[PDB]
Amino acid sequence: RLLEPVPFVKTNNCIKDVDADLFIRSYATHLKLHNKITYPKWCTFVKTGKGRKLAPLNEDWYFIRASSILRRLYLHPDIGVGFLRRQFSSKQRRGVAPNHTSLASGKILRSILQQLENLGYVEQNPKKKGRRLTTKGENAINNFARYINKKVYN
Amino acid sequence: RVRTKTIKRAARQIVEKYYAKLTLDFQINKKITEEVAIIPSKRMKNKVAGFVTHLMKRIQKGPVRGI
Amino acid sequence: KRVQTFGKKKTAVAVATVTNGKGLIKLNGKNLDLVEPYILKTKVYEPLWLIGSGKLKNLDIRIRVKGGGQTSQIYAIRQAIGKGIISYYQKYVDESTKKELKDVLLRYDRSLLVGDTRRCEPKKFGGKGARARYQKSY
Amino acid sequence: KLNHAVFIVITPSAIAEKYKVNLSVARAVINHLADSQKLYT
Amino acid sequence: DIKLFKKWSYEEINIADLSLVDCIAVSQKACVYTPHTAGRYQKKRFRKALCPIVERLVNSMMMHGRNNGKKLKAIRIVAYAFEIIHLMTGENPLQVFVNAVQKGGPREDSTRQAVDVSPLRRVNQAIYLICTGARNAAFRNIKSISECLAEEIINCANESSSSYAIKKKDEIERVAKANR
Amino acid sequence: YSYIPKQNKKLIYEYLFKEGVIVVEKDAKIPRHPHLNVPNLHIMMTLKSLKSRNYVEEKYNWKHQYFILNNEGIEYLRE
Amino acid sequence: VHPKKYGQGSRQCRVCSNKHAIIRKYNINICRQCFRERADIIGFKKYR
Amino acid sequence: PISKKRKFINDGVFQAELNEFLARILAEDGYSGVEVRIRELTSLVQKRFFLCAMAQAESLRYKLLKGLAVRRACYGVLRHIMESGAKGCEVIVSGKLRAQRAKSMKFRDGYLISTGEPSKRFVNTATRSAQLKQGVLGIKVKIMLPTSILPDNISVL
Amino acid sequence: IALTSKNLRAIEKVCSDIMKGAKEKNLNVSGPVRLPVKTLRITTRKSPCGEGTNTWDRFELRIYKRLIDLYSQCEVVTQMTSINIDPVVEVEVIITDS
RNA sequence: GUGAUGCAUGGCCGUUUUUAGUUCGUGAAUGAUUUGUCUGGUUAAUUCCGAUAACGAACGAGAUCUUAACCUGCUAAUUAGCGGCGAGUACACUGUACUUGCUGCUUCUUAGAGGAACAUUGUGUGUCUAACACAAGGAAGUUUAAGGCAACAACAGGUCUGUGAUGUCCUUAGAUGAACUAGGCUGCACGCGUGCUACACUGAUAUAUAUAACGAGUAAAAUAUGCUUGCAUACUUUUCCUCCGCCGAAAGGCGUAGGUAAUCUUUAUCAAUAUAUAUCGUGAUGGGGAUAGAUUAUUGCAAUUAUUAAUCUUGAACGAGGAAUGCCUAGUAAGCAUGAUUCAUCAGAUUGUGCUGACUACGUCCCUGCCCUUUGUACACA
Repeated sequence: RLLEPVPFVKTNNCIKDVDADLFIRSYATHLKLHNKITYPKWCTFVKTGKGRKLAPLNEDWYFIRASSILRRLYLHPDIGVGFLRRQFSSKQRRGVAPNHTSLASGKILRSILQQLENLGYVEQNPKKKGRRLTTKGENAINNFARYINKKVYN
Repeated sequence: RVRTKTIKRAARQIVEKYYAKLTLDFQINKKITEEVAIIPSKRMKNKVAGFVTHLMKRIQKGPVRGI
Repeated sequence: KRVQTFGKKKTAVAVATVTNGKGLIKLNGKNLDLVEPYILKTKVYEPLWLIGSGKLKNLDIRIRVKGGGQTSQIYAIRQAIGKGIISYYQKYVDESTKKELKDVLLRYDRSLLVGDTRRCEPKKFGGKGARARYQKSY
Repeated sequence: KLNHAVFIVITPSAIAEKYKVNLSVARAVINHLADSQKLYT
Repeated sequence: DIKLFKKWSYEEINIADLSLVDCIAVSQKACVYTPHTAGRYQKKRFRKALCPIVERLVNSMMMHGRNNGKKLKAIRIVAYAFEIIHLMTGENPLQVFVNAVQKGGPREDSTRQAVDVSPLRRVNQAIYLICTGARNAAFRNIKSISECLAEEIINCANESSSSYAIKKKDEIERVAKANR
Repeated sequence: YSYIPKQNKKLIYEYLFKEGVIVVEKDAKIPRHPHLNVPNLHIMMTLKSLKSRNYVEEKYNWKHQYFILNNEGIEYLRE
Repeated sequence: VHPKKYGQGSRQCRVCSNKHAIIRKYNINICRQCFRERADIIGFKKYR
Repeated sequence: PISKKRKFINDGVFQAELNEFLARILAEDGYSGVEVRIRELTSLVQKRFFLCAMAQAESLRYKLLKGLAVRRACYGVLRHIMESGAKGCEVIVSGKLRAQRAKSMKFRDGYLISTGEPSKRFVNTATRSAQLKQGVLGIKVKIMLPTSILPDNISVL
Repeated sequence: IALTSKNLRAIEKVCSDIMKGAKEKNLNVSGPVRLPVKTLRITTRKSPCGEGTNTWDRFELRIYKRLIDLYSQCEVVTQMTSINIDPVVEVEVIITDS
């Protein structure tokens, strides 16, 4: 269903051409199989967002959060902890006082970025102060994108 | 909406001076109104001209009260 | 060769450039498919049915779309590509079919060629609303 | 109040009308036969 | 050409009274995949009637307390509701829709002495009465509002007593039997 | 206490002879004067006392004084 | 005294010499009262 | 090294400063300009930072603080501004006015436009106070510079 | 070489003053810069006392900036500006090379 | 002197009052007065047409400008770009997302400037006059809409607690001046406002793409020495928003990039109503939160009167609502947020901005309240 006919000339030369949420879902699928990363055993007792006020109830919140943060890396080669916090902002209800938008929790994203640095898929550098993909990261995520493209095209 | 006596009398004062220069064309009759008049507001500069054209479409049909 | 065209409608202003090629169309790095709303995707698809993908199969129209509402992006991009194809027909490819091209767009509607100038207003004094007053007591 | 149970046209709504079930277990039985809401085949 | 929710194109409609036809205004210009276009009504007397009846519900069933002001979910509920209409009944969802809007309007009401209703208010009170059937059929009714809709539109379109709108129409006509 | 030194009075007495126009400000809490290494609090009392003697005049303003020195002013405070 | 560089006391309107209804927008350091009559000379052109 | 936006408020408030300076001082003559007699003010401002409607307005306060007849004073001023070339004139003197009841009278000639942006750009007004024996008497004056051209001025040879 | 003011006619006249000297002297002169105007606005209540209807007024200041560059001698351009600039207008100088 | 007097005053303001009203010269009709200023038609409006003992004027209304819009292939590119090629990182095959750098170029990101909207063209109603209708081009046809300026006269409206604006009366060493300690307007049977939070599945919940604008932003730290943590003296600038990289669940803490600012937050992008699929599938329910002690960090010298604030425990009313009553016709009501002010800390206050673009009126005088004409008055404090 998610496909529609394409009469215009495409490139399919990268990952931004393909779907985003299903691509990160399939990335989580490959991530379960290869399991280079941990869960970790630290995320289970702290809620994702201050204004979430609920447990995530997925057994995969961390697993899809890493996927989304990687997609944000791919899109923006210059982002920071403040950027991810704003990207993850959520409402918060203060009872008798009005709702207000407030950012996410910094430590969860900081641990995700440190795990990504350990995985080496991303790196830092003074110039381009945000997170920038390595060229190996480019080739791996691009062949991943081509694999994802083909597995749904044919 | 109607039109104010200020613009009505400003429309009457002109025409009588160079009717030999006024002609049928609406755009020409517009242009000559600022070409000859002294009004500083462009909204008048076309608003009075509208009524001037409304007056000359009454000629060659009956008396038009003036000129 | 290369023409750069603009579309201004509501908040979003679309920019496109019709270039020589085979039909490569690009929306940022995205294509015309991942913006999300398949409802507006077909709204942009309407001209391609009006004209045809065969003619689009010989020119490249790059697009950068940035800022503004979801509706305004699509509504600006349709006008931008229409102006681009009109400019290419006027300049490089063909004029006689451009004559009918304008006619077949305008037959569908005038909204494509030029959009609307509706926009919001400065909210007025008196209460939270622009035209609503605080509740009064006696 | 609730009295429907999972115990015993794969449309969720029509099958729920036919069998007086909860909607979660109605989609459960949908999965049981076939294998937010979707466009139909 | 177009497809309502990629499914419907309403290429065949009922005659009805032929008068409500101009009010319901189903045509290519008003054809759309989903409601909640940028349509405007604040200039004249027609374009409110020009707006498609599908939009006339996606914007009119919306009010209940907190639930006010949520219209994307109104398109959601109508999209699902159209599914359930053609699923629980063998007829076109939009066709039985037109049937319901046609036969769900009060033919007269005194309102200070009985007086006939213009087709505009004929459509208007039909929409209003079915939507206020929806609200009290979603409150304290066990079943969800979607299946409540799937019940009420068929109840009003086939002349079944279960629809709130038809009971209110009978009450509203009954005032004529006392005044006129 | 707040005893005003004679040397302080004399220093202020030459600070306005050297120029002829002075502003003293109503507010006395400032730790220093822009052109006076002096505590201000001891200077407006005496300037106002002098103004009460019809020798220096003040047109007054908001948060400013803008005194003026008269023709008959350099003589009385010289000694 | 009990002076500090904080609160409503460390600053006040520069003509009325009062701490009530003082506006510091762009550090203007004036009260609404006297400001409403100085608005034109200072440059605040009541427009729309 | 302050921001230019902040500096705009600064020179606005300073300009208002020197404005109230010269309004508090200037009563013996009219206006002879501002510098970007003279010695006292030059030193004062330096050490501090380190045919006229207004003339007739101040002439009004000068004519009535001394107890001269209010009516004749106003009439003299309404002669003064025409003979200078004022297109019209207006003057109000409101207050105790010899009686335990406030009273106000008006002496108007000419157009005296009173509403609009072209009204404000042409009309010239001024207000003043006059501390008297048993209260203060407010003065208002208005003088029109004759017609850049007025919006409603139309004429063709 | 940038200019600051609030009333547009001042910058317009002192900017028309700019390029005539450059045309006369045939200098290596960069093109003009036309920045969006800044608007400074505040709101304040009328009615000194609390009595009556609460009513407020809104204000506005339009602030106008442009930037130029010239490969001309600093002293000569400074003087040819100072000759025909208004104190109500502020100027900054900078140079180019090519 | 924030002591009395706003019924002694100024100024300002709020009301009659955003309506359509007000006045004069001359003429005419014991006097107060009348006409002009009107039977009628029209209207945003004594706005105009017309009749007319009036003729001619002035104010008010009218209008002007900002916001949106099209052009001026004008004017040009800072802090906006467009390219083009310089090498490519992966693919196509006879250009592409991610990058470096400058210059062929300025409709594009923009403002200097004016223009364009003028019952505009024809098909109609109207005494063929004032005015009003359709269709159309056109972004712009209800003055293109929305913003402000408010005449005459009045109120014994509010304020002398805003002022060194101010009369008169009243007071100063046991102040009616200033400062300092603590307290109060947060305390409460209740009542009324302005508001803030639910009564769910049109919703309760987790993931994320597509998200804009008005916005707003720079007289003190710490170190060393001497005396013995504190005082005195010396050196940078901390004293705004902050980005980043770290620490802490968080609050918050640490060291730094940027910027006095289309340049740094931030803007090839800042909130929410979202989204499509996923847990639930209206069962006082898991909804919803009146309600708690325990505390942790910031704000200020001081948080007790739990300022603010992170978590766990809490589980009142609530089935769409007594008599009554408010506001409101277009990107507006409402929902949803959010900017700014007051700011050391605190919106549940006030003033702006944006998203979603709802149900129906080309109206009426029934209520309420105004305007005009005639009429009756024993009312004039009306």
